[PDB]
Amino acid sequence: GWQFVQENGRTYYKKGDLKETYWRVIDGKYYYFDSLSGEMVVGWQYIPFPSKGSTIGPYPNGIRLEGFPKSEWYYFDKNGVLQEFVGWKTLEIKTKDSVGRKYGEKRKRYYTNYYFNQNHSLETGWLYDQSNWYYLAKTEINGENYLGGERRAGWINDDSTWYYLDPTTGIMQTGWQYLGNKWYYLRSSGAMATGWYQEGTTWYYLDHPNGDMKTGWQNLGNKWYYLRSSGAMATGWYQDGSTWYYLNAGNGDMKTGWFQVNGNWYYAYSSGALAVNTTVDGYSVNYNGEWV
Amino acid sequence: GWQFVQENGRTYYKKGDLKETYWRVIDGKYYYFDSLSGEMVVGWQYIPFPSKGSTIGPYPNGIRLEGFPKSEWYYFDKNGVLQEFVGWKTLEIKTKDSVGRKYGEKRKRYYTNYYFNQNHSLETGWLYDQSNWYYLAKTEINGENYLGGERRAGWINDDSTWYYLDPTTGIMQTGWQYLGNKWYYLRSSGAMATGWYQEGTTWYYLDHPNGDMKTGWQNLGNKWYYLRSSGAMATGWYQDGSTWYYLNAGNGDMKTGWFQVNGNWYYAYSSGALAVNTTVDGYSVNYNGEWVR
Ligand SMILES: C[N+](C)(C)CCO
Ligand SMILES: C[N+](C)(C)CCO
Ligand SMILES: C[N+](C)(C)CCO
Ligand SMILES: C[N+](C)(C)CCO
Ligand SMILES: C[N+](C)(C)CCO
Ligand SMILES: C[N+](C)(C)CCO
Ligand SMILES: C[N+](C)(C)CCO
Ligand SMILES: C[N+](C)(C)CCO
Ligand SMILES: C[N+](C)(C)CCO
Ligand SMILES: C[N+](C)(C)CCO
Ligand SMILES: C[N+](C)(C)CCO
Ligand SMILES: C[N+](C)(C)CCO
Ligand SMILES: C[N+](C)(C)CCO
Ligand SMILES: C[N+](C)(C)CCO
Repeated sequence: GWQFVQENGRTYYKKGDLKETYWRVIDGKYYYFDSLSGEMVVGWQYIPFPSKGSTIGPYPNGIRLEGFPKSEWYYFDKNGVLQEFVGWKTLEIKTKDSVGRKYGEKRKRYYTNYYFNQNHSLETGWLYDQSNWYYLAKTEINGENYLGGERRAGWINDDSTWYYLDPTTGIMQTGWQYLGNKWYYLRSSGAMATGWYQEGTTWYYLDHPNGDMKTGWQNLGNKWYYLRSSGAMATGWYQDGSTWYYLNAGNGDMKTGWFQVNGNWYYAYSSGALAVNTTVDGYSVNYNGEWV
Repeated sequence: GWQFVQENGRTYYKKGDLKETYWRVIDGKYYYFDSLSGEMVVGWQYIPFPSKGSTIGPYPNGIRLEGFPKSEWYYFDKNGVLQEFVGWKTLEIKTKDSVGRKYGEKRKRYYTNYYFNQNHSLETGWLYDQSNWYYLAKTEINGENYLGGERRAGWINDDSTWYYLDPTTGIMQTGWQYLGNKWYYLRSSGAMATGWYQEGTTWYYLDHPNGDMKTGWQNLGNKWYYLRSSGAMATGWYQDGSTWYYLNAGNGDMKTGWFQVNGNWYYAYSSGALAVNTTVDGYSVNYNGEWVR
């Protein structure tokens, strides 16, 4: 008869000398035994999902499968029972000490949030739940890292695109966000915008690649723009000190040389500053920079 | 005839209505005038190089050749004279206020190090000089950025590889370096190593991609290794307190299950701990963990 056997501090499932390895259902509960030694596993594990005839029985004699199940993160209690969790869970963090351990091995505790799918393994990557997006860490097991599933907070970079997850809820943010004394615009997909952004009729410039909203004079594509303190791109006449500048009515680019506004001709030097009360090119201009 | 003319504080170079634009040699010295307005430039400028028939004369029959010369960083004196610098120079930092100004425009100065090539523009990127490598800032003019040429210091990422430049001198460092409480190995080309690195017979492991040297137990490439406190990879029998582990003699990877060393069989549990004075899968092992046949 199949039975649990305690040997050398470890637990095995044996019938005679015959050892179970991989998954087995025992009294309706799921257990898992190390592929090589049969040692029963406890706590966090990154192991093959149960797949008939390779990682869970029956193993009918004869013809072999090629291939092998992908691994997933599962959580087993201190006695080896697979915890069949489904929602959000608060559980211990995954470290060298808390991952891949066997019953009877010699073990401050920290916690975070994880989300279990219907098959009782961890979700990783983007998750839509209760009308919001969340980001759960991608699995990376290397060196001292045992990452995978942890609900993330703050900035994340997915496929070279930046997203912000609220640190308190894990919820992916959209819209204008104020962070580290600066403004960012997250598109309705959550994606951090860079470059020119139009909201209603107002234009904004978000740093490429940093995303932060620019204010003041910006040289962009070899043109000068003035962005107001609010980030809004200025158009028309703008007075900086006692100096006047003209920014193109539609596009916002600063004019230099001779230009006409309301059937008047004005002249701006290379700096963009309006020539006033003087002569330029033989043409007098008045106190309003009108050609007179 | 051709002459400098002042109006509205600005300087132009004109013959009647005709205004010089771009580059011109005047009494053996080089000046440059804004392409649109003819205003003479001063200070730092990022502008096309003098290319005969395009941006410097002669222009036979007034014709300008097609296309447009590559732009470079030049330094003009306050009187418009191009400063024909070569080699290292300490000059004001490049900002909004200090780049692209024209003679007659109204502007604690901050200074930094630059290197001029033989054609009197800034060198950017890798420079070998005085038997050392230096990294000069790549050109990036956009928004508020007017970068290019500045001698860089500290960690820099160039084309996917990290290099470290001394903070005081800018000299590219090589070899083992203890920086911010971690060891890094910089290869003889200066490139920061990641992954396994062998010096002599000892192996070391440097974090990929951050470069810091690892110590302790590390799970790498689906095997366990023990890196001593010097970073050197342990091989053979290793004792931690009571527990014994066997690390593959050459490769260093920890054994589990049954293995053979010096014609004796040994067994390690899944943790790597050697089984001793016990029975394992029906086999007897002695106090040395040796299988007793
Ligand atoms: C909504 N998101 C962009 C966050 C998911 C994309 O796959
Ligand atoms: C959000 N980024 C990380 C893009 C910049 C933040 O400062
Ligand atoms: C862009 N801000 C959020 C800075 C202002 C108005 O929306
Ligand atoms: C250059 N902007 C994008 C600011 C305006 C275009 O219409
Ligand atoms: C504006 N200018 C005076 C140069 C010409 C107008 O037609
Ligand atoms: C930036 N400009 C010189 C172009 C305008 C005001 O300072
Ligand atoms: C300079 N302008 C005449 C254009 C504006 C005066 O208020
Ligand atoms: C610093 N080096 C030139 C030697 C390396 C790569 O460019
Ligand atoms: C820049 N490195 C990646 C080497 C480490 C910085 O802290
Ligand atoms: C420089 N060594 C790598 C020899 C020791 C570092 O800790
Ligand atoms: C895995 N190591 C790189 C240390 C051993 C190879 O020979
Ligand atoms: C090496 N041993 C015989 C001890 C193990 C066989 O499975
Ligand atoms: C060999 N291991 C890392 C698995 C044991 C450390 O204590
Ligand atoms: C001699 N070994 C190193 C085999 C282990 C002894 O307990």
